[PDB]
Amino acid sequence: DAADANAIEEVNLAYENVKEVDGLDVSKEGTEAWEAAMKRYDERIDRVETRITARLRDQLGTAKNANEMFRIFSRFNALFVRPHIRGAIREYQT
Amino acid sequence: QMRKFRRQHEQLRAVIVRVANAIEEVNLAYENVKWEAAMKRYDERIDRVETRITARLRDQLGTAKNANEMFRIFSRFNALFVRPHIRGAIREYQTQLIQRVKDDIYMKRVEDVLGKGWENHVEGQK
Amino acid sequence: KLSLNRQFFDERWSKHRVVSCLDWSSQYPELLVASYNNNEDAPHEPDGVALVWNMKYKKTTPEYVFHCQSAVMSATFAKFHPNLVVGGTYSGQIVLWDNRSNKRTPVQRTPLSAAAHTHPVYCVNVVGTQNAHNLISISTDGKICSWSLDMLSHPQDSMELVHKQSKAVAVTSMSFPVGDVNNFVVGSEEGSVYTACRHGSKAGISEMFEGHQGPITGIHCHAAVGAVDFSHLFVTSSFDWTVKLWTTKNNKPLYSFEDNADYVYDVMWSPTHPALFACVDGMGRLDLWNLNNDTEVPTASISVEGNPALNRVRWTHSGREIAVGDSEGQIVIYDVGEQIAVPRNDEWARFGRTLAEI
Repeated sequence: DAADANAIEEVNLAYENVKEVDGLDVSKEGTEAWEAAMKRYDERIDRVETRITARLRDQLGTAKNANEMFRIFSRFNALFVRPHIRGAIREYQT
Repeated sequence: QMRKFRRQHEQLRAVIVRVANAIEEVNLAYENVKWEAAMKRYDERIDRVETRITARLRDQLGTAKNANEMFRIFSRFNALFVRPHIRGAIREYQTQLIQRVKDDIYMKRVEDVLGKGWENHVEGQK
Repeated sequence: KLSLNRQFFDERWSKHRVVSCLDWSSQYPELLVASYNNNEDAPHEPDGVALVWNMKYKKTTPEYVFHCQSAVMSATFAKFHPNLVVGGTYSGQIVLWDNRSNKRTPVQRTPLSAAAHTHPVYCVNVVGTQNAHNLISISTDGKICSWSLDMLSHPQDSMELVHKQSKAVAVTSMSFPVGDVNNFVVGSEEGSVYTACRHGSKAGISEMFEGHQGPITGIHCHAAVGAVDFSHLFVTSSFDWTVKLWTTKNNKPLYSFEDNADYVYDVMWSPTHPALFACVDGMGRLDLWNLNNDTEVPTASISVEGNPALNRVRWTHSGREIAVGDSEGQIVIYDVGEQIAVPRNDEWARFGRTLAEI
């Protein structure tokens, strides 16, 4: 899936962008640069989570039987530990 | 481990010529081994040669009817007594032929189906 | 689609007797030998029965009937002797039936000495070429004995199967790779699957395969032969409610198929289709799994009438028809649909790709 590589490279780009700012800078300039970089990374990751909920919907988009859907649940089980991801999937859980 | 490998393989290489793709592939195995992976692949290639040799030993009984011709084919095949994989294909007719010569009783006729150095074998000791 | 073709069942013989094993002849494919156990109710009847049924005619009765003193647990046409039918016994004693001879009693019978088998013999099979071939038999005590079909009084070779130095392997099933006459795989009551060598410096057990948590019921190596060499694979079916696909390379299961709700008693690779196999359950369900079409659900499923426990399954040599043997002793044959049985030409590469996905 193109979405998988897109999510991976998006996360890497976000981490690099935060990594550019001099973290050990402590003055006002460092504080504001840090706040801006963290805000940018937060919005980017929130977008990564939406790109992932797209696959969460493609779960039902593909799986027809209970076993395939459960195996998709088990393969991506760690990804469901995230807070935004867990609430997206509620109808399949019941 | 190296000494055991050389003890087996020098014997095999020296004596198999006694009994062309067969010699090319054993030489190929010796080329590869010159550690666990190389050893396992060497055993795989050699045991594949042994199974092909076992098919030839099956063709032995396939061809002949009387004892004398099977004895001639046994005499042609000396390289394989040392190898304890051919010993199964060799043991199967060994009873058939040792009991035949026992009923007939000839020293040459007994040696040829038990190989050189028959003094070690349990059935030959009697 | 699976369609009922023929029920085979005799009032006198197969009633109150489970089918212990089935087998199809190689040269006369219409024939089908089926062994049976002792009838509990009637002591006067022989314990062991073996009926050779024929699909060509419409006669309900068996083409040949044989019986012997002890319950038959394996039965097999001598693969290079069409006039013969070998079978094991609970008493641990190979019995050979000659169809040309008019005796339903065995013409030859192996000893019950220490050298020969003494425990039940659930696996018997002829292996080799027409120029030379041996009857390999494996008891539930791990003893495997080479036997010549001509003479059965003396064992050609006798050896025991063991792992971890001294621990007996209670062989419950045994299969061979196609074209291989030295390597074989034996399932054990312990739940482990053992790759063993008949002749060699390490003659005996060669490798242990773990993963089945119940006794192994049925092992079968791959039968279909094509462009790509899939000889290493084999399917086990065990009491832990699973079929498991293995390769001789890998020490762990290649995959686990568990869409069941009971034990699985016998599994067999299809003999023409590479990715198709069939497993028979205790709920009376015969399930054809085509791993190329879909992998998490059976490709086809059919239930016998009355829901009897299905002890055995055997494809025909053509692969179009599959016989399943139930506890009642009725041998019901099914016709496998065209879209399932005959493979697409790319089925071999397709199954290679599915293996790559695993």
